[PDB]
Amino acid sequence: SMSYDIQAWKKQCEELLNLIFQCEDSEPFRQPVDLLEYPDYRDIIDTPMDFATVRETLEAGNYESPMELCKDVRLIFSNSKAYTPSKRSRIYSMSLRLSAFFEEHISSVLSDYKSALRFHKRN
Ligand SMILES: CC(C)Cc1nc(C#N)c(N)o1
Repeated sequence: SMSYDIQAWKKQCEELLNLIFQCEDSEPFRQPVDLLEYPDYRDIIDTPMDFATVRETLEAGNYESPMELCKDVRLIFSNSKAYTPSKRSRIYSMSLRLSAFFEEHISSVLSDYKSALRFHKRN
């Protein structure tokens, strides 16, 4: 049961998203971009993504693994680099800080999940 629990990642990701929502650096990324108030957003960005959407996808049970959740979170940050590419921008700096924060904390979630998969496959 608890060692190598292949479902433990879900609550760990719920907790990491709570930390992200607390971060002042997440303010621009908490909700979808208003496509009326930024009419050129979709001219640039193919697939919008934001932390409320990630949080709801997880709650609905629509991620099969923490790697699928990580892919959507990384899309938030690649979308930000595409839409706000200037390294002079304070929004660029916020995006980089929050991405480093997410990458640090998701690392062990992924590592542990993959170790658990390997153990159950072996046995
Ligand atoms: C976060 C975007 C949806 C909109 C947006 N406002 C700014 C500013 N200021 C920027 N770099 O990008």
